[PDB]
Amino acid sequence: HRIRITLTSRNVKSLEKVCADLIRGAKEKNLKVKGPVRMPTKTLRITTRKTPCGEGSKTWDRFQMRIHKRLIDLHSPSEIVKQITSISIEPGVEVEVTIA
Amino acid sequence: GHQQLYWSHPRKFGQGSRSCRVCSNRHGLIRKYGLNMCRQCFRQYAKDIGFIKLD
Amino acid sequence: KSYTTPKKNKHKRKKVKLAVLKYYKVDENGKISRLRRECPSDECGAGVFMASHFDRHYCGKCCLTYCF
Amino acid sequence: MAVQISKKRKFVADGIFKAELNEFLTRELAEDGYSGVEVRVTPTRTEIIILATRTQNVLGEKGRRIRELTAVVQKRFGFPEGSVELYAEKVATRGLCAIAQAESLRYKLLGGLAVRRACYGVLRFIMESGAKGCEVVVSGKLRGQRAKSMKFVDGLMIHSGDPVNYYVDTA
Amino acid sequence: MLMPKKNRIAIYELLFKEGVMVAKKDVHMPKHPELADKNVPNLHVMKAMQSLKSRGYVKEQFAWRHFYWYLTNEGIQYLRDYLHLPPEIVPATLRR
RNA sequence: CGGAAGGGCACCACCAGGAGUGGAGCCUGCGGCUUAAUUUGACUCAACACGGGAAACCUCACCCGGCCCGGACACGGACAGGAUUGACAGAUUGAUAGCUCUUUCUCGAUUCCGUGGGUGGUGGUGCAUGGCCGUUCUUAGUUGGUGGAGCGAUUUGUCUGGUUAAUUCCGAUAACGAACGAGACUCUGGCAUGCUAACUAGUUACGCGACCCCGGUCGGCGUAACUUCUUAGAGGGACAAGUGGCGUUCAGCCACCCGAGAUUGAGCAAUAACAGGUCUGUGAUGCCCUUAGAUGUCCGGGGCUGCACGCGCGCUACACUGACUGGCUCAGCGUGUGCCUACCCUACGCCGGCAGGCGCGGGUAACCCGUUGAACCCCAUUCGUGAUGGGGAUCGGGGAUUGCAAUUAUUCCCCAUGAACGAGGAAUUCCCAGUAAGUGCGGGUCAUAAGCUUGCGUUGAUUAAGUCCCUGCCCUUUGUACACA
Repeated sequence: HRIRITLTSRNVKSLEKVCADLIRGAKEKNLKVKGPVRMPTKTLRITTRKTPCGEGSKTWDRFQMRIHKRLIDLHSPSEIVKQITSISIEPGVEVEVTIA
Repeated sequence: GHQQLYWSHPRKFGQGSRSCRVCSNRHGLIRKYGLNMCRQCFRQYAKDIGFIKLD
Repeated sequence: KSYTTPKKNKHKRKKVKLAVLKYYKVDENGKISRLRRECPSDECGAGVFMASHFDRHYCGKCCLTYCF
Repeated sequence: MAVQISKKRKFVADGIFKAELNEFLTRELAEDGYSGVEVRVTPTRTEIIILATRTQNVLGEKGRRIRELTAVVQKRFGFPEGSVELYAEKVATRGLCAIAQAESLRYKLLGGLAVRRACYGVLRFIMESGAKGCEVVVSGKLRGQRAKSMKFVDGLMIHSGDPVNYYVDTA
Repeated sequence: MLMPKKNRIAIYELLFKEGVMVAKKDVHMPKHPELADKNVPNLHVMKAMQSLKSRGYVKEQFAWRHFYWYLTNEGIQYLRDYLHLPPEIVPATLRR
């Protein structure tokens, strides 16, 4: 009954639109909903030299990937979860649902 | 024979085991987060794998 | 380019015309004589023959040395 | 899952999966108007859609080539049988797709047309397609051994700042 | 080019049931990722389907590490003469 | 372009300074030398801890050697009475490479022998090129259409003046309408007890437990409210907005109140150009060269580190502001079990001084490391100006880890040896706010691995709010016998 849903997406507004969409979908069925827990993000720092050879001035890149994760807790069996999670999903968001 | 001297060198460690997955060179390899690809090929595909130069 | 040390030639493989004719000796009766041995190896029961070297017998491809 | 790698390695491996496919279809479907791919992640179903200009020319002999492209993903990436499927979809306003026009200019140069005359023929098509401006540069050696750089530019076209990442497309 | 006949008639059969098959560009590899059941050394098989191209029965494509062998319409009839298979059976990409 | 003039600007310039280098040791790269090879690219800014190049093999492109075709394909034979493959032995050898000499077994149209031919090349050519990067140029500059001028190259717009970091605007005006760039825009920082939310984050209360004399503490234990401390999302907030002055009173500028900010930092960045660098990044490549006794593949060893000398970036000291011995007490960026991949980060409990060795678990990661018990800092001894307990170069002996392999000491630990160096000449580098400087911690290269580099965090200032004096940059005028300027 204590089901965890993991919301990971690279885009900020692709994750933000689906994190509130599951709130709208679940509140129609009117069960116990926990709020979306905002946990600190992970950013991917890569710094490489711009010149393909070793000639010229020393300049460096700043290549980044910020990844965000949101956790929403549901107090429901898996029948309700399997219905809503198939509606309005976009490939930028990777959704992991844990029954336990 | 000839099979005993062709790939008898141990290549389970070091910089000779790893090479780029596009250029197959042994320099500038980004082993970080298991890209296993050189820095030079990292650039033209940086948008493709997904890094953005944000700051 | 030019080299000082002479090269190494290719090994001459001993091509034998009618090479199977020496394994058996034909007899006018209803029998066949096998001068060579029969290898007890698992991969080859009794058909594959073995080398008759100058020093001792040996079965070639199976890499199994036998001594008298 | 089996090896259960971290989420740091999960999104890194997805990017290389996208990047290797992007190198692949550029080298194989450029003659029939390849314009990009898009993955649709679903449980046990991996839908990847080939956004192509000429949808007629990519399906081939009764959809043989699309079925050929399915078997490539099955074997190189080790996906289970029936787990990944491919579709070809039409690209709206294909004149505004630079990678679709880059191979169009590439084949006009390769067909034997003049360097200049191939360049004008694309440019009045893309303003006919509704573009505010463009920049076309052909490098290399022209009319001799010495290298010359062409620059035949018209219209509104910016370079600097944030908007260049989504207001222009470069091939 | 003496990788023995036990290793041949499988890979044309392998190239028949799927018209295209993959291979990691790596000479020093005893096996295949796709064909992990048989020994089938990688370096000899690299010389197998390039000889298919050498008369012109197969195409070639590359993705950073990988030889891709798309069978041409000439290649089906070569497989019918070499393997003596009936003309009714078709590759999986020719069936829908 | 001017050692011509007038304006404006810059710590890759100065002023006033700070830390330094050059002075000593050591590390690293280059030149030179030498070697079989000490592979090579790069030589003012814009080469010299730069090719992410911290080379035992590989990397390696070099040398000494030794094997193989991985010469596909098309064509002439040779061929199943066999075209042709591997093989344990004796010497060969570096390897038990059938690689070769003797000597036979073995596979079976695949093959081998010649010609075209293709492949391979870290072979040459960046003064043939693609692509990428750097520099001109961090400056504010650059261009079209129409109209005007001149036969014309060209010019007006793109400006006399004011203002600005800005071709930033105001204002004039044979110029007008416009376009790139700057600005604008993206990320970060900072202020909101206002909104959303948290049992992988905590706070407050209840009830205990332990201790001390009702109260106090506990990373000791379970509960209900909350986001003040933890996180990230939507909004807000700052605009020269208000005031006093300067200014055509326009553009705008200075000061002050109020307010977390009355200039945070970085990204992006225009036209044209170098014959700048990269073919040794490529299954990017034109052309030239080799291709079977190969400039192709692979294996053993060496080398790229070699040392009369010079130079460049750096680390450690020359001490008492300190060295040593104890005790005390604080961080944030991050990262961590691999498609091939054979290799992760660590709690806790034992053995050994230590390097390290052995057991169990946790963590695919707000969960475990971790509350990251960091240096620095603070307190208390010894030393006593002594090349001294500064300093740790050189060097001897021993013990451990990774690796198939450490000798030319791979690294780590213990004892011992204890050099120069007493604040560094000519000359030269960087910087004005959490900045410099001091100091440690993450990531890269890593099997073994930071004197480098990339970020983070701690302690934390002196000086200056100006200038063209030098070095240079942007306009206007002027002159030229320069135009590869």
